[PDB]
Amino acid sequence: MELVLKDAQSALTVSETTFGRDFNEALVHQVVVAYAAGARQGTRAQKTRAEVTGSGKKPWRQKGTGRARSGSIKSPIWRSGGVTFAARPQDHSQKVNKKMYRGALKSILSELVRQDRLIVVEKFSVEAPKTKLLAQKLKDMALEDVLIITGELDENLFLAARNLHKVDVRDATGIDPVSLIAFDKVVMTADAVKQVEEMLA
Amino acid sequence: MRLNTLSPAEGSKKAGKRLGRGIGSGLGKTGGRGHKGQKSRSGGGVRRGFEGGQMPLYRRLPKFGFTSRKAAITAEIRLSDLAKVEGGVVDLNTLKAANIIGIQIEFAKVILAGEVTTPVTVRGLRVTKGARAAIEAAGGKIEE
Amino acid sequence: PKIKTVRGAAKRFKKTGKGGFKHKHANLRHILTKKATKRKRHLRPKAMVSKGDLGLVIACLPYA
Amino acid sequence: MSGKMTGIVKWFNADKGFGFITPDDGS
Amino acid sequence: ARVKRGVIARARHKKILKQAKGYYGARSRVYRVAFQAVIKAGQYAYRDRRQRKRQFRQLWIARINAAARQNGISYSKFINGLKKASVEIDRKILADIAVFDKVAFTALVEKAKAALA
RNA sequence: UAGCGGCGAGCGAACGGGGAGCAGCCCAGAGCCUGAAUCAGUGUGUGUGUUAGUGGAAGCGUCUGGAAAGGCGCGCGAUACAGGGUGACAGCCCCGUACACAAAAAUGCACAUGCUGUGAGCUCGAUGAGUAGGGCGGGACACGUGGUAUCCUGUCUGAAUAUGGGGGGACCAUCCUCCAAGGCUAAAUACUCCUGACUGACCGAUAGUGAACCAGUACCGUGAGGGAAAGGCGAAAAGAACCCCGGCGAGGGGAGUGAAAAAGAACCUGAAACCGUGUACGUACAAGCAGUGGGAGCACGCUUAGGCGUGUGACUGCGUACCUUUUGUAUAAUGGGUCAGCGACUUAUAUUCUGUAGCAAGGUUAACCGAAUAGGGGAGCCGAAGGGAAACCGAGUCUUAACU
Ligand SMILES: [Mg+2]
Ligand SMILES: [Mg+2]
Ligand SMILES: [Mg+2]
Ligand SMILES: [Mg+2]
Ligand SMILES: [Mg+2]
Ligand SMILES: [Mg+2]
Ligand SMILES: [Mg+2]
Ligand SMILES: [Mg+2]
Ligand SMILES: [Mg+2]
Ligand SMILES: [Mg+2]
Ligand SMILES: [Mg+2]
Ligand SMILES: [Mg+2]
Ligand SMILES: [Mg+2]
Ligand SMILES: [Mg+2]
Ligand SMILES: [Mg+2]
Ligand SMILES: [Mg+2]
Ligand SMILES: [Mg+2]
Ligand SMILES: [Mg+2]
Ligand SMILES: [Mg+2]
Ligand SMILES: [Mg+2]
Ligand SMILES: [Mg+2]
Ligand SMILES: [Mg+2]
Ligand SMILES: [Mg+2]
Ligand SMILES: [Mg+2]
Ligand SMILES: [Mg+2]
Ligand SMILES: [Mg+2]
Ligand SMILES: [Mg+2]
Ligand SMILES: [Mg+2]
Ligand SMILES: [Mg+2]
Ligand SMILES: [Mg+2]
Ligand SMILES: [Mg+2]
Ligand SMILES: [Mg+2]
Ligand SMILES: [Mg+2]
Ligand SMILES: [Mg+2]
Ligand SMILES: [Mg+2]
Ligand SMILES: [Mg+2]
Ligand SMILES: [Mg+2]
Ligand SMILES: [Mg+2]
Ligand SMILES: [Mg+2]
Ligand SMILES: [Mg+2]
Ligand SMILES: [Mg+2]
Ligand SMILES: [Mg+2]
Ligand SMILES: [Mg+2]
Ligand SMILES: [Mg+2]
Ligand SMILES: [Mg+2]
Ligand SMILES: [Mg+2]
Ligand SMILES: [Mg+2]
Ligand SMILES: [Mg+2]
Ligand SMILES: [Mg+2]
Repeated sequence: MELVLKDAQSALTVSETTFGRDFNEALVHQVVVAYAAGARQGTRAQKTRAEVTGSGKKPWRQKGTGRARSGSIKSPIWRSGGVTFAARPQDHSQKVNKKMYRGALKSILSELVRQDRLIVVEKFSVEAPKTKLLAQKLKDMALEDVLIITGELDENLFLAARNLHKVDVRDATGIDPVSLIAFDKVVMTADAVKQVEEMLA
Repeated sequence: MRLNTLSPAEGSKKAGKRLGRGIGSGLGKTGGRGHKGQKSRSGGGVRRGFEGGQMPLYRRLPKFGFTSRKAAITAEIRLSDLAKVEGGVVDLNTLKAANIIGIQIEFAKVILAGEVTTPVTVRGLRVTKGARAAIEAAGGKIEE
Repeated sequence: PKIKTVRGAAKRFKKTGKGGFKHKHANLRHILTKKATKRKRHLRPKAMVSKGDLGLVIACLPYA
Repeated sequence: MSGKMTGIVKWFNADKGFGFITPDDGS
Repeated sequence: ARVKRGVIARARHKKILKQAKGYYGARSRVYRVAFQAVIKAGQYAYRDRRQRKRQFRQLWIARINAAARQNGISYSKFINGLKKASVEIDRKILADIAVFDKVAFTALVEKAKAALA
């Protein structure tokens, strides 16, 4: 599988089972859903009738009066009563198998290739940590909404990309499927390709 | 391929019942529960094996047997598992290193199941007749 | 939490190869001099649990 | 006043009612 | 999440309360009575789509029987005449002719009598 | 799971394995060398926090509009496009933010060191008696006295003591292992009255704390105690000078402010029930779930008059509400005065089945590490072999002396 490069107009040999796999939408949808469920914090609670501040006394007697039977003022049918099925803090994280996660990444990286949403360059550096320099470089590349994966830790690039919301900069380890989809273009360093292909076999 | 183009597979997501939301849903006022039983009650239902007051089957019937502690420390081995060890020799410590039988195991038999295609020295283990023939045919050497 | 096994049924039944349960026959614990030997001889061997009352056993023995 | 209503409910039922007013055991 | 259901329940009640216009009293004002009255009106409408076809046929027949006895023959002789004369005119049209064109109804009567004689 | 168990309902380990974290010491005693390790206290010094704070980038024109932060143009900042406010939605208006710094004084935590106290190490010893154990009665151990080990002890007793003793689940023998009847000891662990920062597929005033508001108040109760309701003018009060009716009233009409007063303080939006005024039609010889089907007339709009709509509805055919519960209800069986708001099959973990997806005779990790939804981790679990009570045998096995 060969990936032509943008700047030097060379090639780069990759695994076809990685970058030419057919797009398995149901797998990718499962993984993207589980990622967005993993982001989910799940911090809420309501009060039951057990937890409502009150007293456990019958507001009136059982019979004799003309009113309906009642046992508790904390009743979930009363105003300022309990919630019937009051919630607890719960964990919404799903399990994704490892081979399913890699199948999804190999699917959407193959799809970004088929959609020409993947750009491969040898190097992507900014000299000084300036967002003005980064916006100039991306304008020269004709890029606005982009993910930038670099096989190294470039701090000037992180700082120059921190203020731009259209732009995100990742390590090759810190890539995610939802960000590979949510961004319009993806720029990979060829070293970052070598690391991604090695991780993903 | 965007986040607004994904759709799951057919038959993957099924809706799920929502009892007590109208006539048209089917699951109307009672919600699949019928009328005026114990089963229709909240928390209602009888425990396992309850046949009314009739003597349940697990008490009509007698207990039998006992439990062998030695059976917990015995194991059976396929012939296909013999290749997963290294060195071509088969012990208990070799099989435990190959994660086949487990640590607490003290006894093991080799059983005619699967097939082996390599000479393997078997040492200190019981062997069935068909496994003895298959090992000796593939070049093995059963010893103690 | 885990389901708890009904331990009497675990002492009374054993799962076979195809998923059925074997069990001992009744009526072979006492009062044995008036029973014919044919009857006892047909009561010593273990029998399979019938299809009707196999559901209550599976409900009691979730862990085989 | 629903607090003077508290009185109303709290004790126009705690008045307790006197009782049935026909000496009849339908016995 | 706490779905608050005031908008939906209001529009759901107003769909019924619009259908209940013209009704007396609380049947046009009160959802509990109106909904109970709208359903009965749909029941009656389903029923009376069937009864319309009965009642007009009954009206047509009574008008034919009158105009035929004006020409001196009953209905049951007149339909039998037109069957034996093979005339397949339905009795809507026969009642219309019996009102607006009595000459053609007379001609139909004489055709039926000639079919009987 | 093994077991315990009216062997019922139910209770429920351990060995062993993977991890987090890891730390060892002293007295039952004399000497010898003497201050030697360590700890504690108290000073000082250094560093790092905390308790006030400082600086902190870059925008104009035009259009609409009451008002520009909006639209259309043209620029600039960014290690700062977190957030909030500003007359409508502001990277460049303000407060901040990123980043860079800052403490007279007090204090925390580290080190370092001074002083005070503390003893270090070597040799030879000694090695926790009304105790262990036992009898009786109870309790705890998963173990309900059972064949019940082990631990505790209310009561009665009662050893040996290093050549000795305890345990290894009745018990004996052998073997292994350990040394009770004296103590100390960090970490990993548990929690949040409280403080600070941040976050939310949490609520948005019948919700959320009982309490968004002078709420544990008002109020109730002898008392313990119970325990509410109640948010929003407008950008800005500019909160209506003055005039008039009226009781030197209430309330209202003007005028005026304002973008707006059908935003006027009983103040955003202002639904429904409920109550009215006005117009059209119908209605005072007519009997009943009040409608429906037909249908005259009247009024009103459109229109090529074509006739359609709309409202009413004389007369007429049919027609005894809904729910629930029931063999069965117009039922004179239940329930509901009406409106509006709330109000009932959920959640967690196990298990099975179906569907779907991944890998496939294999599949999969948990804890945890990790800056970290990756990757590692295969401890384990399920499955590919079963039969038998079991030893055991093994594609067979059990039964039986043996199976046609
Ligand atoms: Mg009480
Ligand atoms: Mg309240
Ligand atoms: Mg509440
Ligand atoms: Mg993982
Ligand atoms: Mg049904
Ligand atoms: Mg019911
Ligand atoms: Mg019943
Ligand atoms: Mg039932
Ligand atoms: Mg209940
Ligand atoms: Mg009985
Ligand atoms: Mg293993
Ligand atoms: Mg017996
Ligand atoms: Mg909401
Ligand atoms: Mg109305
Ligand atoms: Mg400042
Ligand atoms: Mg500034
Ligand atoms: Mg506005
Ligand atoms: Mg000792
Ligand atoms: Mg003792
Ligand atoms: Mg004893
Ligand atoms: Mg005792
Ligand atoms: Mg004693
Ligand atoms: Mg002892
Ligand atoms: Mg033993
Ligand atoms: Mg000790
Ligand atoms: Mg409240
Ligand atoms: Mg409100
Ligand atoms: Mg008082
Ligand atoms: Mg006034
Ligand atoms: Mg009001
Ligand atoms: Mg407003
Ligand atoms: Mg208002
Ligand atoms: Mg109104
Ligand atoms: Mg009249
Ligand atoms: Mg009249
Ligand atoms: Mg009447
Ligand atoms: Mg009509
Ligand atoms: Mg009812
Ligand atoms: Mg009844
Ligand atoms: Mg029924
Ligand atoms: Mg009855
Ligand atoms: Mg009837
Ligand atoms: Mg009545
Ligand atoms: Mg009734
Ligand atoms: Mg009743
Ligand atoms: Mg009633
Ligand atoms: Mg399930
Ligand atoms: Mg499945
Ligand atoms: Mg056989």
